[PDB]
Amino acid sequence: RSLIVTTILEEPYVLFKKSDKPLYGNDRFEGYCIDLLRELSTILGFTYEIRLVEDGKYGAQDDVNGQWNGMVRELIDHKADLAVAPLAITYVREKVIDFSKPFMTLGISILYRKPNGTNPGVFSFLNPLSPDIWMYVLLACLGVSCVLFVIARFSPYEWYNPHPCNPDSDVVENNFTLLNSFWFGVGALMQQGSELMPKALSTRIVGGIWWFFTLIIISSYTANLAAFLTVERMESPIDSADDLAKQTKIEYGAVEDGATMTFFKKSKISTYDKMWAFMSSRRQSVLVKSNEEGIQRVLTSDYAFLMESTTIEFVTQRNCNLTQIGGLIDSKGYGVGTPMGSPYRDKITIAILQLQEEGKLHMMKEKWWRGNGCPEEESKEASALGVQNIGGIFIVLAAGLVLSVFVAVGEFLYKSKKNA
Amino acid sequence: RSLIVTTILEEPYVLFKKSDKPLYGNDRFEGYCIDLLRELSTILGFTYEIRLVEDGKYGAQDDVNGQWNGMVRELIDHKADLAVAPLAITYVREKVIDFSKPFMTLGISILYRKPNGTNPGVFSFLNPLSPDIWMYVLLACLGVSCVLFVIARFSPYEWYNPHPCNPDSDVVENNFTLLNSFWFGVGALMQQGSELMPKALSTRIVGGIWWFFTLIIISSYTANLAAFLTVERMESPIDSADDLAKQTKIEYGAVEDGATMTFFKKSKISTYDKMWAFMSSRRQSVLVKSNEEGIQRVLTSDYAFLMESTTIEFVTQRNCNLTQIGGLIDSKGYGVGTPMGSPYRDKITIAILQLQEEGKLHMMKEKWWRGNGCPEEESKEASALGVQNIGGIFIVLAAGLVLSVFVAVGEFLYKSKKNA
Amino acid sequence: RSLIVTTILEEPYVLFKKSDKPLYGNDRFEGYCIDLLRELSTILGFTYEIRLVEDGKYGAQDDVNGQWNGMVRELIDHKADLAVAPLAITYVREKVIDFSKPFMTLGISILYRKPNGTNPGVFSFLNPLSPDIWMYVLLACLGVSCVLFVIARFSPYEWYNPHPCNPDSDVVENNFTLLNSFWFGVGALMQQGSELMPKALSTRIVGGIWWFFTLIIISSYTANLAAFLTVERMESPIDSADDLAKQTKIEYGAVEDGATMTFFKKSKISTYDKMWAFMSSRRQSVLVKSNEEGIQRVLTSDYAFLMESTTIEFVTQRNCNLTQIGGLIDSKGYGVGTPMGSPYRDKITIAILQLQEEGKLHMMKEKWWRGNGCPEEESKEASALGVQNIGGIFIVLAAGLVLSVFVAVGEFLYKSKKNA
Amino acid sequence: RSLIVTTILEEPYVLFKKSDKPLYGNDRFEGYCIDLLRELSTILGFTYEIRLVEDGKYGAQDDVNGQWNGMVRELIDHKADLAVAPLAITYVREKVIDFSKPFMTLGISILYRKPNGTNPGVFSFLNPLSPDIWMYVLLACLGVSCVLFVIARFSPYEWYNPHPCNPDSDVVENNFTLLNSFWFGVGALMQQGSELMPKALSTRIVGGIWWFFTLIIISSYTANLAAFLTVERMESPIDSADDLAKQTKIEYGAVEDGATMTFFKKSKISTYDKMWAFMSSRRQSVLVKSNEEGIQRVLTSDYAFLMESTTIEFVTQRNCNLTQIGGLIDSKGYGVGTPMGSPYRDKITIAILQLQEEGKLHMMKEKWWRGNGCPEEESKEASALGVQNIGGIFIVLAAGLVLSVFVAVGEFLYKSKKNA
Ligand SMILES: CCCCCCCC/C=C/CCCCCCCC(=O)O[C@@H](COC(=O)CCCCCCCCCCCCCCC)COP(=O)([O-])OCC[N+](C)(C)C
Ligand SMILES: CCCCCCCC/C=C/CCCCCCCC(=O)O[C@@H](COC(=O)CCCCCCCCCCCCCCC)COP(=O)([O-])OCC[N+](C)(C)C
Ligand SMILES: CCCCCCCC/C=C/CCCCCCCC(=O)O[C@@H](COC(=O)CCCCCCCCCCCCCCC)COP(=O)([O-])OCC[N+](C)(C)C
Ligand SMILES: CCCCCCCC/C=C\CCCCCCCC(=O)O[C@@H](COC(=O)CCCCCCCCCCCCCCC)COP(=O)([O-])OCC[N+](C)(C)C
Ligand SMILES: CCCCCCCC/C=C\CCCCCCCC(=O)O[C@@H](COC(=O)CCCCCCCCCCCCCCC)COP(=O)([O-])OCC[N+](C)(C)C
Ligand SMILES: O=C1N=c2cc([N+](=O)[O-])c([N+](=O)[O-])cc2=NC1=O
Ligand SMILES: O=C1N=c2cc([N+](=O)[O-])c([N+](=O)[O-])cc2=NC1=O
Ligand SMILES: O=S1(=O)NCN(C2CC2)c2ccc(F)cc21
Ligand SMILES: O=S1(=O)NCN(C2CC2)c2ccc(F)cc21
Ligand SMILES: O=S1(=O)NCN(C2CC2)c2ccc(F)cc21
Ligand SMILES: O=S1(=O)NCN(C2CC2)c2ccc(F)cc21
Ligand SMILES: [Cl-]
Ligand code: NA
Ligand code: NA
Ligand code: NA
Ligand code: NA
Ligand code: NA
Ligand code: NA
Ligand code: NA
Repeated sequence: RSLIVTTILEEPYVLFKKSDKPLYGNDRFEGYCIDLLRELSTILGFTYEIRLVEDGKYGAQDDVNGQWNGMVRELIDHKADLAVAPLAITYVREKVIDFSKPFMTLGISILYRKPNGTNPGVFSFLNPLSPDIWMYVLLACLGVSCVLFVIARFSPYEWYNPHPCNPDSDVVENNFTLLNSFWFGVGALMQQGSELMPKALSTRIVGGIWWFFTLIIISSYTANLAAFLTVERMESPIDSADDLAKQTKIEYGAVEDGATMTFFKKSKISTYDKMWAFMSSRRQSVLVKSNEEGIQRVLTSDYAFLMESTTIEFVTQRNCNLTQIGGLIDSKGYGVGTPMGSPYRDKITIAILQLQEEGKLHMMKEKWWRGNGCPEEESKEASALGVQNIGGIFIVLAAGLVLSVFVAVGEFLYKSKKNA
Repeated sequence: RSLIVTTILEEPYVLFKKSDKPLYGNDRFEGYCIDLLRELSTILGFTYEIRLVEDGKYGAQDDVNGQWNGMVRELIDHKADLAVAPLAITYVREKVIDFSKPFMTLGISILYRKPNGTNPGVFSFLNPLSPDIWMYVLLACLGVSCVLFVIARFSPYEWYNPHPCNPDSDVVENNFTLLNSFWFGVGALMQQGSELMPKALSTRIVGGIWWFFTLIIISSYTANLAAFLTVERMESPIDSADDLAKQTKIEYGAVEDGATMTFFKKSKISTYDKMWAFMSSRRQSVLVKSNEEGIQRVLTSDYAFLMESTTIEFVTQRNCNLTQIGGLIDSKGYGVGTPMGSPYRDKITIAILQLQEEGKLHMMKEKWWRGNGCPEEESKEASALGVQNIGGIFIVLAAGLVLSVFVAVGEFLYKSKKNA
Repeated sequence: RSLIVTTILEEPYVLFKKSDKPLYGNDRFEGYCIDLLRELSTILGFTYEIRLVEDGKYGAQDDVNGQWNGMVRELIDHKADLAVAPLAITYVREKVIDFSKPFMTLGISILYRKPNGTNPGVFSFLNPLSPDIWMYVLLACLGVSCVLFVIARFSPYEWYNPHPCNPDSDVVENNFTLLNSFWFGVGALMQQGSELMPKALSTRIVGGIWWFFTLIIISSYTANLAAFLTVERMESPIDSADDLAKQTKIEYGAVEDGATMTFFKKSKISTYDKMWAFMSSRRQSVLVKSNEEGIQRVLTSDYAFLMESTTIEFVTQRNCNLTQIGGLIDSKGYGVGTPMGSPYRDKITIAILQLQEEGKLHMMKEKWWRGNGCPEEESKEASALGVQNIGGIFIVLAAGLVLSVFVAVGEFLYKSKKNA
Repeated sequence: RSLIVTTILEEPYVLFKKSDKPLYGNDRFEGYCIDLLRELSTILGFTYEIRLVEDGKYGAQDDVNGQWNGMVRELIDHKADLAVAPLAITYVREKVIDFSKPFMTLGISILYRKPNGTNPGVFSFLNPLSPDIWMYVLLACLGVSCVLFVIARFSPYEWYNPHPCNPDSDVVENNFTLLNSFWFGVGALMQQGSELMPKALSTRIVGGIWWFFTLIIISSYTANLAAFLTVERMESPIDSADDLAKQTKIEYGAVEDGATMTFFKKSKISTYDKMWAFMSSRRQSVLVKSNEEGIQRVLTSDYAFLMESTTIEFVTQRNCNLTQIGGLIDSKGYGVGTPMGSPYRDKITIAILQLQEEGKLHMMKEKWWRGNGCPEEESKEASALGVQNIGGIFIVLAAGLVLSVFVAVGEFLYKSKKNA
């Protein structure tokens, strides 16, 4: 006779086909556990009739009397022959029904939003000093160079002889004009000295204190840039639950009374009870009621959702903003459910192991869990200083070579007006 | 018998549950002393049946009537059978009731605000070299340039032809005068070369060694400042009670008529009687009325709040800018009270010693005192240095320009005196 | 009945105790499978009574006689009652014996030597700026000095009196030639000033902007190198199997006639058949005879050793220069064997699922696979930089001096051609 | 009658007095528990006779029949009245004897050798580059400057006119002698350019490649010095057992079957079972048999001994090379032992609490646990670069100013021989 396969609606598992023809005859279904059910029926002979569970439930000790609702009800009443579905092999179900041997391995892992292209700025060289320090240095270049001008006109020792070769006199000039006083201050600031040095002691205390001011500015730029660039290099993203146990800034998640939330209750691993101390205290904010609303709260907030790995690897392949941070915490499996007795327990256990040696259970997971190929990495590595973080010293370079053409035209016109 | 348990309302010892439907009846509230009273009752038979004390006190002997208040009046009149609460084992209570053997150990310790590092000074650029090094560099410039003035006069090759711009002969002049030798030493130190370069070989060895000296000093300033900025290490001004006995800048704090104030009043230790000489003099300048009023004055005023040490370990893990400085000053203990003739003294004394070696007094304390955790050991991208960090190079700049005006006037008078 | 348990000698599964007096009798040895066989026996009645297999094999079907070897011959002849050992659930064994439901989960993964950072290259000084930046600076020197040659000829104030050493007039000469403008740009870039300083205002804006450009580039080189040297971050050349399918420089490894070599022989995946195209061609060039011989060739030769994933997690925590690259390739499992007609299949299937949810399969694995820990995340005081780190500045120095001889000969010929 | 005080030999507890007079009459004893026994007898009236335990044992379940050897034998047989001794209040003893209430609080803490004055060298500035790099730079200053000399004599474009003021000829000189070629190479190396720049393209490629070599040397000195100085600042010493659980380099200790070794057996704190995994595996090396041999193994090896806090605070005050790293792990206490019944249980419990309010139990611990005042700190803080780590640039400074006097004498003599 044709077997009765009691299954449930899940994705990429048993689904509905997108079509319109109303008379189906168990051809309305599609998914991983329908492609698995064809290949079990192929090598074991049987015909089958896919009849969904009416309760829409997997299986649960009802704990007032224990009527075992769901797909384990259809098996324990012998109303069903198979339960080809994601029917997880757990302890309380193995006593009342006979599973097959696993066709799927999962655990508990963490969803998180994928870290993206950090933009520290095109003008991000300007960060190691405060925005008033860059102003107070520029107001000290305009301040010292005016004090250089006043002192070098007033001190009698700067008024040297511009032609000492001929030992005569009557021509006495400073090299410190107003234009050459800013060029000392700009020149001494940029660590590359100008063509003109102070000659009097009163101007050698201006120049000698503008040189010490300049050392502390350039050294505290280089040492605070070293402090910025080595902290963001020392900063590594979270890649574990041992990481999540420490940062209370990144928020945890689970499902209301699921297999994940049950695991963190009965836990003596001592990382995960601290992860349960987060949940019992901060409940009704960190404890969402479904798998789909847990994805949305990662996608809105800074939320780290604790899902099973078979539906983390499904959502991550369909949403390149999402990632899986770490490894398997638990270790569970999916098995074809059978009632107790059931000569098809061993026949499917042989049949699953035959499809694993041939490699079909990997080709059926790649057929349903790939979806789209992601935009690859966009070179997500870093730490070499490039155009995206030091590339705004090229705008300032280009804006200084355009302004100098505006003055070179302006000097050519003022010289031409001088000829008239 | 349910054995009525008198109990006061304290945190994190006896806290209301406050989650749902407000009707339980002796399941209304939770905490450390209620988890303790469970595993006493689990080993020793009975049920909880807490009967929270009407008068909100622990117990004290008013001398006007010689009567007891709080809980230890409810013990002696046998209208309570236990006192499972933070009831401290004091001498005057031990003569009246009998205590069990302690379930917590504590003393007197000090709250102080956690060190911050937002005011490092205004000469905090001067830190990466010790003040012995900043003086030895200043004595090296005076040392080298006095060697340069001696060598360059004595060396025959520093005396040259001071006009090759017209080939005439019989002219012998040196460039290294006294002012021109200190300007080489200052100029070579500030990484910006002066207009004077040595010529013979001997001043090129004084010149070349002073250049290698200078690279090692500037690179050690830049690389120790780059260590000071990425690794922030804050230091508190006090780390004990004798260090806090000396600081009159930091004012103290304790509850008026508490177990802490009675310790310093009755003390004979030279530190703890000097510490009473402060807070008896000031007296409502440094004496708050409760524990919560004193915690706020650590947060608002400066402060030094002398309180019990289990209440500090509670508050230090909720607030992350409150820290415990020093160790325990007194040594006291919380014991479960019981009436004078009571079998439950010894039976709980055995029971408290049973949960300890099994480890349950520690695991309850890990449950009810731990909190957020304060995980701020990962530094932010250090700081944009402002006028709070470099800061005092704008002070020494203006101090060097005011000094330059006073030399320019002095060179203006020394020339007009030469005209006379 | 003691129920004779056949068992093979493996690590860290079945290890001799070796501490004292050599006479116990089925208490001689310890491990993971013996801790497992305890808590199976603790729940299910019986005592251990291990009866270690004489023929040191697991079981294989020689086709010449169709007989079984190892343990799974000792199961089918009912001369053993359990097989508590790493007996892998294979298809041909499942048709012959019945397995329990898995107590470990594993697959195929890759050993590779942990990345080292002792050969960063010889041009590893060039890393703190990206190769786009090293080209844009070279195009900036060509860009600025071609602007300097245009502006300084056009600016009327760069043309001056080129001998104030004798006051004679009617002489108009510029210092910014073509060779003298690239020497300003190279000189100002290398932080060491050339003998040419601009004079007008327009070349002082080209000069002053190129000085501020240069401070930001040299300070960003020094501060990103100071991040690269204190935070060592090593990268492996391979992190998967398809990245290792491409690298012909890295040769593979697997046991001859193992469960891993049979996977790649029978595969149809485009990567895992390309990976078989390598190691079937080479064949005793990349095929070791055991697991221990293959681990040594990762340590001595380069290597890529494809083996099981629980043996990697054992070896990766003993050696701290062996690492696991990539994830699991196959998916298999270790199941407790039992004979074909056996009640102990289902009773241990319930029992393995009982220790899992209580957490005992994880806590046994934490006991027997963990080791030293490899705690080398704290860096040593970084490195004295040698000819392995800076290194290639002695190459570009000698390449710049050999190029200088070829220009000096070319200037010697261009002068002797001018004599003709 | 006179009570019988059964005590044991311990330090600073019950000892022998250093004298010679043989007829004592319980005046041969001295220590903390003898000064405590005087003050208990003072306020409770009784006279006492100190009679040591003959077994020399504290107390132990003999576990073949349980004869309770030691000081608990003298109490349970009523052969003793008091047990004024460090008789620790533990669970199994409280059932068979009656302790008093504690006169002493301890726990479990860690001995370690105190970190001392680190000598990184007086010449410790020389560390950021390898000792062959400092040689290869000094051989490249002697190598380039000889290539400068050969090219500047051979290139026809360096032979300029040393007096271009007069437009005549016949005097043509280089400024690149052999002496001025080393002064370029030394001058360009020290980031402070000399008075002489190259004039030909063949010498501007030598100078232009010696300037790029120099930038990478000074930047990789400053960035590797920043890497040295920020790693030893990021390196903090161990101050916990959470620290000791990670470093497998620092070796643990305990006593053979003591109260400390028993605590790490029965431990679920999950830091300390890893600390027991160190002990069971590495036994007979990390597990010494007495408290005195554990002190010696800290004092010889890098060993971290787990002792009680009352004898860590005794040894640390007598040996300034030893320290206590962390806090109390366990929490125990010392009580006066009494048999069951015993009207002196409550009388001493009142008497101990009276001596605690007056503060005598702190004055009796300071009398016996101080010993010597330690040499204070010798300023054990750090991280400001001082004379002990950069002070060898002052020897090289002083050795260059002495060598230059030797050349200044040598130039004065060669000039004097030139006059002849
Ligand atoms: C890259 C640079 C390295 C190499 C170059 C080194 C250059 C050599 C010169 C170095 C001079 C440095 C002064 C040494 C003072 C040491 C004492 C001290 O630490 O504290 C005192 C500093 O009080 C002051 O006066 C600081 C003044 C700084 C500049 C003074 C000379 C100006 C430079 C002249 C230019 C020509 C000099 C050349 C020769 C004449 C007291 O201040 P404080 O407030 O108590 O600070 C601590 C408290 N706080 C932080 C919490 C606020
Ligand atoms: C403080 C300094 C910053 C500011 C100053 C910057 C100065 C501006 C000049 C910058 C020139 C730098 C060249 C950059 C090349 C980029 C490509 C690359 O990264 O790899 C290539 C480098 O191969 C080479 O050839 C490197 C040669 C370096 C010096 C070349 C010019 C000489 C200096 C001219 C002096 C006058 C110049 C002035 C204008 C003429 C290939 O090598 P690789 O082996 O594949 O390396 C990776 C592999 N490995 C590490 C694992 C081994
Ligand atoms: C930013 C700077 C880079 C660029 C500048 C490069 C500078 C030039 C190259 C310099 C090479 C230096 C050689 C040292 C090699 C190490 C050997 C050694 O340690 O022996 C001795 C050190 O010996 C010295 O102290 C040497 C002092 C430096 C020489 C100064 C010359 C300046 C001019 C040069 C002009 C060029 C000459 C051309 C002339 C025409 C002993 O020291 P120690 O045993 O280690 O001390 C014990 C403590 N410790 C072990 C704990 C650490
Ligand atoms: C004549 C020139 C020789 C001088 C040499 C100098 C060498 C060493 C000199 C000083 C070092 C010794 C300092 C010891 C500590 C004293 C504390 C102190 O004064 O700090 C005070 C200021 O700090 C200063 O003002 C420092 C003086 C700077 C002017 C010197 C310029 C000389 C430049 C030489 C050029 C070379 C010329 C070359 C020659 C050819 C701090 O005061 P405050 O209370 O914290 O203020 C807070 C203000 N607030 C409220 C706004 C926040
Ligand atoms: C694979 C790499 C190629 C090399 C081949 C490998 C092997 C070599 C094989 C053969 C040797 C080839 C060398 C050329 C011929 C030798 C003689 C000579 O130079 O001729 C003449 C032209 O002089 C010049 O070429 C330079 C002067 C003009 C400037 C040109 C742009 C400068 C950029 C270049 C550097 C960019 C770096 C900086 C960029 C920021 C010499 O005349 P001059 O006296 O020098 O100039 C006259 C001005 N003066 C009269 C006022 C004084
Ligand atoms: O056996 C089960 N299988 C499940 C399978 C899935 N699944 O996603 O395939 C889910 N779930 O949707 O979270 C819950 C399950 N609960 C179960 O009890
Ligand atoms: O009750 C005890 N008291 C002890 C006191 C001490 N003590 O040092 O005073 C020691 N000990 O010497 O390690 C061991 C002890 N063991 C005990 O069981
Ligand atoms: O629930 S099971 O059928 N038996 C228990 N386990 C594990 C021991 C890890 C596993 C591990 C992976 C599976 F696919 C199934 C199971
Ligand atoms: O009030 S007690 O029961 N007896 C006196 N003492 C101390 C001697 C320190 C201590 C010390 C710690 C406690 F927990 C209890 C007490
Ligand atoms: O050999 S099995 O018992 N059945 C087949 N499989 C897999 C489907 C992957 C797995 C996967 C993990 C196991 F632990 C066991 C098995
Ligand atoms: O062995 S006891 O008499 N009772 C148990 N405890 C502690 C709860 C920490 C303590 C703590 C400190 C003591 F001094 C005595 C004891
Ligand atoms: Cl008691
Ligand atoms: Na079953
Ligand atoms: Na310069
Ligand atoms: Na750094
Ligand atoms: Na009493
Ligand atoms: Na079978
Ligand atoms: Na730096
Ligand atoms: Na007792």
